[PDB]
Amino acid sequence: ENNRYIVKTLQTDYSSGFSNDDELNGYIDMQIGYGLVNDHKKVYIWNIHSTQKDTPYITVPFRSDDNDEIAVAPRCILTFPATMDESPLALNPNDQDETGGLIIIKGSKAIYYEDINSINNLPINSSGGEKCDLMLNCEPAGIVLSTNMGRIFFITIRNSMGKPQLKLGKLLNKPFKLGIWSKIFNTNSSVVSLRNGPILGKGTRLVYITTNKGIFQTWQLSATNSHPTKLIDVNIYEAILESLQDLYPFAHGTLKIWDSHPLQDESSQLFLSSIYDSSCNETYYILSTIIFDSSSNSFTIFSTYRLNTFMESITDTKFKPKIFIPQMENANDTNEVTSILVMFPNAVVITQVNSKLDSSYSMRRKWEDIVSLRNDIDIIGSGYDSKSLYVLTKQMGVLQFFVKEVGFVKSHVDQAVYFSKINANPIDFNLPPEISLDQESIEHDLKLTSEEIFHSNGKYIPPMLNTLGQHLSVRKEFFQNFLTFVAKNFNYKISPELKLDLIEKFEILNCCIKFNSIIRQSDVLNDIWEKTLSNYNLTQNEHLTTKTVVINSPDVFPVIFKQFLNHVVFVLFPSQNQNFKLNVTNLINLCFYDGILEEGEKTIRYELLELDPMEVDTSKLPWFINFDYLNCINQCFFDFTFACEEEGSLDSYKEGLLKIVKILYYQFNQFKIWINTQD
Amino acid sequence: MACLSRIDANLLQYYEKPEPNNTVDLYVSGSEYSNCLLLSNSEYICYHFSSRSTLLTFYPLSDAYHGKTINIHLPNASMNQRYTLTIQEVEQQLLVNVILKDGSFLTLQLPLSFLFSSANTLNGEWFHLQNPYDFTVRVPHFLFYVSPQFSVVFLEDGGLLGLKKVDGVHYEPLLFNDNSYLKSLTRFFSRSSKSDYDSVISCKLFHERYLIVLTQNCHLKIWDLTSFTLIQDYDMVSQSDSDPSHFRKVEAVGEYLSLYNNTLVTLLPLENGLFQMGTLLVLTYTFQNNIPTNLSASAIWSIVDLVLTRPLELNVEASYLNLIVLWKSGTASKLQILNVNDESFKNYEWIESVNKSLVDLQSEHDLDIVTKTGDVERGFCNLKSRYGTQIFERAQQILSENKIIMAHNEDEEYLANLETILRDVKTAFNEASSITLYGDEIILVNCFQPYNHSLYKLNTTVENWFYNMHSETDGSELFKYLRTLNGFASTLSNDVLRSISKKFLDIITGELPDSMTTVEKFTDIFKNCLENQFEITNLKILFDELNSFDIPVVLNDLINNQMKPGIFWKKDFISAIKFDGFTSIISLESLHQLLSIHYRITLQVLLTFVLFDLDTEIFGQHISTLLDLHYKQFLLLNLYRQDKCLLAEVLLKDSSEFSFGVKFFNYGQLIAYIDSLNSNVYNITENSFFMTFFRSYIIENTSHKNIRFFLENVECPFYLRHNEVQEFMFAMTLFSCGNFDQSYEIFQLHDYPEAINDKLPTFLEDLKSENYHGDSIWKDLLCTFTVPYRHSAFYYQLSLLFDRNNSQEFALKCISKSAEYSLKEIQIEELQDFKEKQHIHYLNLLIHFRMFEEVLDVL
Repeated sequence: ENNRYIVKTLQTDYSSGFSNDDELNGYIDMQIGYGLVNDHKKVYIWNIHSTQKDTPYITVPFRSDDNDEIAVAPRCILTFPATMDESPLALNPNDQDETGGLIIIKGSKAIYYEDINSINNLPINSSGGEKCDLMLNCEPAGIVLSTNMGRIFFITIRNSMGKPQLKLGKLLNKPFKLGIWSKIFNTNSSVVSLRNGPILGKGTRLVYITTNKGIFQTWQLSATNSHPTKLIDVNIYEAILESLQDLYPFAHGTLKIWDSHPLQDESSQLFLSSIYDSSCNETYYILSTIIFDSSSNSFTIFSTYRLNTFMESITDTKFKPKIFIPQMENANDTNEVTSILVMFPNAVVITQVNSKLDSSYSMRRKWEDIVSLRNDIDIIGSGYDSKSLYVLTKQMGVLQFFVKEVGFVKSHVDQAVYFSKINANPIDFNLPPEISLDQESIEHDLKLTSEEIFHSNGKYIPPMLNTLGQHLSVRKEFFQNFLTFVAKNFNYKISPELKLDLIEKFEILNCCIKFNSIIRQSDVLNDIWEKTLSNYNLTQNEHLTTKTVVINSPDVFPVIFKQFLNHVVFVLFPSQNQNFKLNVTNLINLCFYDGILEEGEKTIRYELLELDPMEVDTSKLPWFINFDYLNCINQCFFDFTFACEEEGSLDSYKEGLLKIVKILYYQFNQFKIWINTQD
Repeated sequence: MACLSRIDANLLQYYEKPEPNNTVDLYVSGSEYSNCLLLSNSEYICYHFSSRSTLLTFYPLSDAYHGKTINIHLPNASMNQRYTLTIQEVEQQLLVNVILKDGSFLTLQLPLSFLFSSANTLNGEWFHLQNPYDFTVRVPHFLFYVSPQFSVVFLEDGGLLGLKKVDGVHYEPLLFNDNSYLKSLTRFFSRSSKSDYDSVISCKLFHERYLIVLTQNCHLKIWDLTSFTLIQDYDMVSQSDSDPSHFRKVEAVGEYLSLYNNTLVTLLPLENGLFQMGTLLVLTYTFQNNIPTNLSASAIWSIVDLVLTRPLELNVEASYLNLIVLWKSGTASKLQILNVNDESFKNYEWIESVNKSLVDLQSEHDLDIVTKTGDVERGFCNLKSRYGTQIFERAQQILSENKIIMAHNEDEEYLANLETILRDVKTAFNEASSITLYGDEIILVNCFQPYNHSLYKLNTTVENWFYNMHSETDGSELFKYLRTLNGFASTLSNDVLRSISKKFLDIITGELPDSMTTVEKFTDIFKNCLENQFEITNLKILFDELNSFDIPVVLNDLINNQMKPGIFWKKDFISAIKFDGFTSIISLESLHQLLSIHYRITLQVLLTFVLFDLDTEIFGQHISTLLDLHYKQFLLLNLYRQDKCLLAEVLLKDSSEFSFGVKFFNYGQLIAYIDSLNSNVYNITENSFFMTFFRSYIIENTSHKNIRFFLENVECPFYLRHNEVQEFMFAMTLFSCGNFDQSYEIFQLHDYPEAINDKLPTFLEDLKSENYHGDSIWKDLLCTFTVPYRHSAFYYQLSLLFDRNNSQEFALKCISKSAEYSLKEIQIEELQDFKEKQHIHYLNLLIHFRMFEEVLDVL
């Protein structure tokens, strides 16, 4: 079900730095959004706009070594003096408030840009080779030089006309020596491996760090006095651990080899815990949303643990779990600003949930497995632009995806799956939660869905008379499409004592119905006494009215259909009412012929290996052995052969040659056997 | 809210040299600061003091390009910087008091007749060295001229010291016993650090007696110089909303005090967010409120001046004072104006400055749709003038006119500077340093670099719009009209709107003929260029958005009060002598800011009667005037970028009221002066022509010096009298350049009922006078062919001149005209100058081609 989701296209960017469009990481900061795809000449950083080519438009290259020394997308930044939002209004004046920097991976040489557009004028800065991992901005106009030894050498820029000063900040050899935790990123982005929240969450001039094991420190830097001031170093690895286990059960040897890896910090209000035991090949997750109540950056019990019903199944290419949310300030609802959670391995957009123990529910938009695969999806990096979701998609430019069991198989199969199969194209988010409500095994979720979703093309079009007339044709392609949905995702083959191939045999006995309902001669009056026995009615001109009851059910109704053919009497021997009988012949006699050409193209060994096991069961009139009904197609045999000694040798050759056409589909129970030698 | 905006300046765009006119190292034996001097001659020395502290440029502010430009090189540097630099005139000669660093004091004398006119005439000694008191081991950081009898020096070691002159040249100490050796250590002061004195960082006078220095830790120490004793000690860590537990103490000499009335202001950094305005009265120091400023750029603004002045013509004309709070932070600067509207400094009307250029607002809202700019082989005329020659010739050659230096490429100094100099459009020589009040009240921010200013100007309430439009609430219901018409125009690309603007040129030319209703024209526009280039939601949105504003009354307001001036006129313009760069920028840039805004206003309104057939003959006044205005607009958007050398001069030229420079002292003057030249461009909407006046003269001047954007100011419909006189001067356009087959044709194409009666005012520039054509070449030469003729007296005038500047074929071919197409051929001797002389001149140009006939029965 599509809830509040807005999923279509945004645009496709200016290209000289979107020249490259390989899937990687992208440097996003909550300001108004900036977008990146790294390039190996330059780090072309753009600001996204819907005048799409250059008019408002920032695409500024920033330096990167064209050497074996190089940069990566999170290693070029946009430096804010006082992290805090004022980077707009430099978009054409080119002020100092959105500089940037790169200290080289093995070379450790700064190229420190003194403005956004003035780059000709660079300063060099040092801690020596291998003191690197990625760059972030801090508050003195400084830059975070993160090291993956867990260190951050705090490089205090003088804020006047830029110019860094080399010094060694907090952390020195302290986490160099730790190898008993991992500080080493398997998830990257300067929103992922680190976060400096500008106003996002409890962040606001607070440099954070969370390592791949949950080793969480916080600094604050006082721009005036130029100093890293540590405020915590606590492991949120002890915070979470115990109630990871008290949800999804891990057995003795499952614990023994099991890892939790905090894969994310969203300004220290979110921590993506990867519960994974190395024997399976599925990354399960718990969304440990840690909100602090009262005093912040320390242990709370509003540390709270949302057991996913989302399963990821690993792919070791296109791996990079990342979560970018525009409005992760929320511990209490909104549902008209974007604040939905997104996971992605890089090919999909997984609309997941949050704040469901932060408050009492929050009515968030559907959880579980959710895909997107609409045309050529692959994610360079999600983000947020103008406080709404951004997804920088590879070969479609930017795509917007921003958002502003029992019973779904029993009677909300007729609402909610009615909805997830009557569209699936414009937004495709609706097929996994609904069709894996179907697909997951209970004995009455696979026996009776394959009957009751085949009555949801019994409800196709909400009017029940549009769809029984001239959109009964359009209702015919939606019988067929509906059971396309069945076949690709495994609900057929699990069956009650009633045959499950009733759904198939009725779209043989549809082609008589459809012929009458478009082509109108006087064989539209056939469906009279058919209907007006079964239910007593409106009782009017129509008895093309209330065919939505006759739809999805070839049991007793073919019997009663034939009775108005037997109502065409009074004296018919000198030929006259035989014109009527020609007209009857010409359309529906090809449609009882069909079920040799309509049960050639499909059902050959879905109706010998489940038809003949179901033939064994009969009571007589119940539909089984009847396959176009014993003792009603024999009196229609005798209707055409009795027509031909009520007429000549010409109308009589027509009605006759098309009687002995149709002598084989009162055979076609065991005459599917043709290609083969088999209460 | 906000009215004043930047206009950036480089005065080397009006000329082709990248450098100042002249510079003369006149030896005494530049970027950092520039404050002018108040002089009684109303033309002010713009004293740019460098960072190097030993070069100091003296040149006229207006009269800038001409005059005389002198840099003195001091034999040693000044004792700190510009804080030991005090200039005023004491004898009609500028007395430049300096503490020389090594030990002594200096006094220079510079006349107002060798700075303000060309060449030197000052000679002998004019530099006087004297050591009144030992400054070798006593170090001051601040000189304070109080009187012409007292420029008292404030030591960091010792006390406060009076330094009284006794003849203007030589000084005598009159020591004060005010504190700066009884304090500077006490209990929040430190003499072991450059920080934290009770000695000065900024002193102002209060009434020729009381003397209120602000200190490093912001103490207004109030002294009384008839008794040398303390009056009241204040400390703004408790006269503030600022505690000393988050106070940035000032740790450098700097400006923070300003006055023009009572209003004594002290700003306090605390991470540069809470401004403070206090008040002083004859002491008793009142405190009112702290003003959160609107700032940007992480609040890394640093303050270099603050003055205030009496109320000004804005959108408002009333206030109390305009605190002129001047910020800067690298390549960019901003004048935010904390215009308090009273003694309550919590009430205000903020006035933002755009930090970028006039033409950097047009690449960030787009109006470069009317660029007609060259490349890099016509870059030597057009990129020369779009940046200045100054930026254009250089690319990393400039290393201290924008204060961005280089080191090497393993540094981020080379790369940075390389980028910054070619991004410089006119911005980043405008590194705003100080303010002075030119005339009476002209807010004249003089920046770091000589020959560049930030020109604040009335800009006017109608010269904001488009470029500011979601930050202002100035203008009326008309403001809101044009803002809802950006709900169409701006949603679309403007290059779509460029072609719709093209179809409006075509209405005037007549490819779309004028003899129809403008309903019918506009539906033919609706076939072309606005045919699924509406959005259907932009359609329906513009529709209801029109109807909610009452259309004829909001057009009525617009077209008759803004983009048509009335007659504006000389209201006492005193003028500068000589065409110079600084008065050329007044007459071109503020003008264009009014013209190209009216182009996007005309674009914007004539998009909204494309899409409807509600009558445009009820709008029949308004819509015609907007198209007549469009085509005269369009002339001056194809020549602004091309030349800033040319066009300033031509709107100087058009009245002797504007002479060739204007010195405006207020805004009664300047509202009128820009609304003169607007009315001249828009010749009302025809009160004469200035594709006749402006043009003919400058065709004979500078299309002989070969400007060829005069095919982009040709543009006339050529209906009415155009098809007589504009045919004449578009012929003469290529006669000036010597492309000669066009001259042959489009001269002879129109007939001439012209005789001596005059409707061509043409002045052949001789380069010493006007050879007055159309009258006093007509009454000469067409009268010595004896009775003017309707063809061929003119076609001697073509022919003769055409040989004279070489073109024997096209000449021959217009006298092979005038031989045969003699109108009098009865062979009588008073019309045998019209068939004599024109038959002799015919035969002259046939014997250098050596012919075959044409000497048949004409020999």
